[PDB]
Amino acid sequence: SHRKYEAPRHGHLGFLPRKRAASIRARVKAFPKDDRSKPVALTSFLGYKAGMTTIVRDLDRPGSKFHKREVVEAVTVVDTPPVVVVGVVGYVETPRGLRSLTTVWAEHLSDEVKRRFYKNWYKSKKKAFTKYSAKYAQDGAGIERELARIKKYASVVRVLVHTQIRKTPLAQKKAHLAEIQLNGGSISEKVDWAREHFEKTVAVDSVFEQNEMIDAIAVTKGHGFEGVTHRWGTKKLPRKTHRGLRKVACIGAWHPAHVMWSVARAGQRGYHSRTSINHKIYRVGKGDDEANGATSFDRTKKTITPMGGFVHYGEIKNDFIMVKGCIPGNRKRIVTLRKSLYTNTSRKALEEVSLKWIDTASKFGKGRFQTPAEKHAFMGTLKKDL
Amino acid sequence: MKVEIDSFSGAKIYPGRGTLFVRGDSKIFRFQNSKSASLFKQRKNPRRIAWT
Amino acid sequence: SGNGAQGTKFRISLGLPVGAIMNCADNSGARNLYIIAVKGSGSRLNRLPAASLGDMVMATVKKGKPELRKKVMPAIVVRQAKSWRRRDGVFLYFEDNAGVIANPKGEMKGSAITGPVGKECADLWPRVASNSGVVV
RNA sequence: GUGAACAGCCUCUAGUUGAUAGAAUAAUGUAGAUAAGGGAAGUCGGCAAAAUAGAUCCGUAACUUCGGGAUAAGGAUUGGC
RNA sequence: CUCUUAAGGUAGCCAAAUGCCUCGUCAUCUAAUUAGUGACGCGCAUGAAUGGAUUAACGAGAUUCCCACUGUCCCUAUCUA
RNA sequence: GCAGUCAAGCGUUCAUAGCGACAUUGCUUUUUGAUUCUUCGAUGUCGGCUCUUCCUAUCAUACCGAAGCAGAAUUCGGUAAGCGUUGGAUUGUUCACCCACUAAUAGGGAACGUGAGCUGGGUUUAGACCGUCGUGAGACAGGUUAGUUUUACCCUACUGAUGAAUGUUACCGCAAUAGUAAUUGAACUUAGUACGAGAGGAACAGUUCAUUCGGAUAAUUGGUUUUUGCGGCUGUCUGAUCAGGCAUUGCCGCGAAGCUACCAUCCGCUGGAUUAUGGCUGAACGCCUCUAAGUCAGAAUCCAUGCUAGAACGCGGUGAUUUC
Repeated sequence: SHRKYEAPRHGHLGFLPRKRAASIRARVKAFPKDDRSKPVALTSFLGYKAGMTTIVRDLDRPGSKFHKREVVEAVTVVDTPPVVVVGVVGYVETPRGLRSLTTVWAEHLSDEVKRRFYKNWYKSKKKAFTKYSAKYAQDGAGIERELARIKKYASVVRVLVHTQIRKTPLAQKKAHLAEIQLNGGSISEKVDWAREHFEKTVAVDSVFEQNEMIDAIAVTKGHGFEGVTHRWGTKKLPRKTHRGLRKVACIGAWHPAHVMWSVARAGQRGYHSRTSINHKIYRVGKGDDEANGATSFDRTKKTITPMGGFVHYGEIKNDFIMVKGCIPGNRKRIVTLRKSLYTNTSRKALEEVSLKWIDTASKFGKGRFQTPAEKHAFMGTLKKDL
Repeated sequence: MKVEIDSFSGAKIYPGRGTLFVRGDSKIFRFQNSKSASLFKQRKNPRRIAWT
Repeated sequence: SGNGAQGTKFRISLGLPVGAIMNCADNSGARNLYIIAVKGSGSRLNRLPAASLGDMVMATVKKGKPELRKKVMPAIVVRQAKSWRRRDGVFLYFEDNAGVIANPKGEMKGSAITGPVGKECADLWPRVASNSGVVV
């Protein structure tokens, strides 16, 4: 009645309500400011988070105790095969908000995506875009018209792309489909680029580059129904308390005579949407490269995949993004990697990294070896073999 | 970047792995994991632990 | 850390909450240092203030020369048993907690330190570095 | 049988297998455990927990109604062959 | 020497489970003690089988500290039924 | 308790930098009284713990105007409640008092917030000792010790979770409304510089770190162990061996995975418009004047960007739409 001692409230009221996300694919809610002066290009990319490993590198940061010295950092690797372009959607400005006027799709869609439009594929007749396809029959018009409508009206333009989830260890056959804003220049140029890419493929190395700071958008890992203590970091009550002690003791004063939206309560924890910013690209992997995991210092032939394989994920056989630190969501989960809404100049953000070594030991226990070759060298001959 | 060796097991220690103890004299010890670390604490003898 | 310090100290894990008693590693005649405050340190309802390698603490001497007891003096933490992680990825730790009596400017009361002494402490405090034997 | 033992633990004779059941394994509980570093800073208060513990050999203060205090305290030892 | 009303607190003990003032004053223990202990005593209102003082042993009694111990706490996590 | 008006006086000189007597106008309702309106077929005391929110008479932090402002330090004052406001010793305490850290350790409200939320130390039943009082039974707003803390499954609120009906079903989207977040310190350098007789002694820009908070995450390190996963051990039972049972998970060492910790690591955006205030042009008033008209700069403020939900009676674009 004036709280005896003062403390900060538990938890952030800007991340309410703490409910399950609508979709498991978190929504890109903002794309970068468009600079229509430069080449048409994608502003985000879709991938699957595969696991984390460890890096070594010299730091470059004059004035730091750790300048010109080796530091060792957690990284996370996200499996990033090429994305296929299959549509363009045009948006108009209105006094009520951005609104979509049409979507024009590609003549041919793969099963991977088509499957996204069904709940019972095994037994459907797979009629998905079968009448739409015929719009291509006519030398162009129906399609060529709608393209023209987007050129004429339309204020922002997004492509529709999907993951090639089959190129990935996942059991799931259904691919993930998303709109991604086209930021390169000019509405007309945008739709042509889009037209030209229909059914074609786009790789990450045409979106993102080493040292870039990028944002990650993903639904957070679920945890089911949580109590107040772990959900909000409320303080345990004393051992002595009757009727349990993972609670908050006082849910409210007498007036307002209503439990209030700001007190902590049990309920869902996890499976929330997070846009996490400022994650520096430390590697852009090529899938064709059998030395993915190597360095100009660690010259050995090895791929990024850990001995044993990424736990609970499998192998990395495609292009990949390696990002410093960590990212929301869990292994297997779809992630959108978005580019920065701003021009960071951090010095931390401008630093150019070069890896020196990338861990590759088994993450399935205290792994002591990077490559099968190294293991055999150390152990010598066993009772299997030879 | 250097690979240290586990001073109980002779095991390769890559950067970040295990722990480093610094004794009273100042003899530095490095373990590759918490197993060698523990056997060291129990005053086990590497020469009698067969996997070393 | 404290004030008198030359430089900054990257965060190191806390091992010594107020009430902790550490070995006194100088030749001042104190045997213990008992920590009553940590010079660094901000506030959180119920959080005990706690020190770590290179922090200046305020202490009293529980065991040791009478002329040196029953009073608060600054000390500096030079070894901690609680493990901590360095920017180069190594998690290390010492075999005991140990400190050295100092004045508020960082000058050490004693003139020798017994045991090794972690670099982080050494870097923050020249006069300790000076009197140190092995460092890390 | 173990062991100092009518203890505890396992067994033979005899007797039971009866006290709604199925599927899950959220919160919060009730009962049972463990925790890096610190060590009572928690609290009206060490409440609750933890630590000690059998035996053999050594050793054992003040005080005292000379009976005690005293397993004071503090230590070494302990399997198998 | 005197008054009330018969006498006028001896031996002891004491801020005591009896002291208002009062968290008394001094000393001790602590970084710090309305706590503890040793002292002091014109003691509101200690005091002699309405028993006073001392006291070894004993105490699921009240109280203070120290070692050991520790999730009491810093600051919470995890597991079983 | 808090704030004014007058200005005799203080303030070397000087009423008003900072203060301010005699008097005098007020404000507040966390003081204490006064009252006795509600409740005596019941509204569960004090303190603490926990947690949310509000006030501003602002302690810190942002930007300013004053000074008996040289510098440093302070003090008065404005816009400010955006954001913090602590760790201990003694006491049941609120209060009080010391130690100690700190940017600072402001003051208050919400049935003197908060007991089907806890605790039960104090108060205030019945046991009991003492002192005072009383012939006594007993009494004491005196000391002392021991003294059972009940119920939610209903409504609502709050947290989260499904969901009928708008041809059907699916995919991609909009964004009204509501929420919203970051915080504070130090070091290097500026600089032993500006200022100063000296003693002393700043700041802006730039750099590296840290505090409090928040959101994730599990490479690593650490914790957990019915992986009853491998091994070791006691006692018994299966004639022995092999291999096993029982000992409420028998015990011990290691122990993958999962979970998880400022005990671990990563991440926490940038535009506008304003307040105070300082000014420009400028009358009123041929002078003057930041103000009347007009106008520049301007804060931890506000509004957007960004971030979280997405109206289950707000909406767009798109695919496929039944012969058995």
